[PDB]
Amino acid sequence: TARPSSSMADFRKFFAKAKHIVIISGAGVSAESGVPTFGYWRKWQAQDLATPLAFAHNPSRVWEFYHYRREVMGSKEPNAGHRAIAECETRLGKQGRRVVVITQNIDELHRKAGTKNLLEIHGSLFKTRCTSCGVVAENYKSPICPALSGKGAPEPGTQDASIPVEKLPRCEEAGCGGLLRPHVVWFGENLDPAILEEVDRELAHCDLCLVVGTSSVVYPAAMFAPQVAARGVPVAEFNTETTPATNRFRFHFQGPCGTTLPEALA
Amino acid sequence: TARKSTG
Ligand SMILES: [Zn+2]
Repeated sequence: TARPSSSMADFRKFFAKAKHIVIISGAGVSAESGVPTFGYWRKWQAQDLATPLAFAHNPSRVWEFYHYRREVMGSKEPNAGHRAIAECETRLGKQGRRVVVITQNIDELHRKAGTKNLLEIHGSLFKTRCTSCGVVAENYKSPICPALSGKGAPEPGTQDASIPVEKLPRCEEAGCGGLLRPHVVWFGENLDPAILEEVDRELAHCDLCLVVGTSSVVYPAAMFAPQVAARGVPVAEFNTETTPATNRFRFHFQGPCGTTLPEALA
Repeated sequence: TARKSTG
């Protein structure tokens, strides 16, 4: 029994031999890009809005929330942390070594940094799914629909837009007309089974794991690193604090991931 | 286990 290590040299020793590296990322890695984690939007946190019940009973409020985040995000750029992860992958790929990013984030900032082996387990801010036809589609339009123009203001006290359901984003496929929702996995919903099998495949065979800027309170993502760790495979935690999963782990590196990751992945 | 939860 002992506190987790704070030794960068010890971690780097493993990093040089690792052939299969898994990087699990949460909101923290993008909060360093000026990305608002949720952390309040008006009077609510993300867990109260990222729910099919919220959407069923006030879809306009939910769409305002997601509209705000889409518009804010578009003009955000990848940071040193995202970059270090991307460049690490690219460099190791030429050595025949695999680096894979499993992200709880829906901001696609890993995609913008150039990450190739990316598992977006909660979907994307910039994808829609039709609640009628089920079709999934990319959508970076600003604003996603006319009625949301100038809406989504985040200040407590801001009045609900109360957009009629017909004027929320609607499907344009084969004249469907169905109500669109964010293609994001919400609390109470299942992650994509196909994505989960791929996640399991990487976890079951990696020889090094990094869990990066995640609170590890969202399930089942929170169980990913401990699973790797329970194989005895070393796990390194990069955060501005400790987590409920921390003491399972080998290392804890305190501080911004923009500082600690470029060093660790050099 | 596939269920997204806070708990
Ligand atoms: Zn449709």
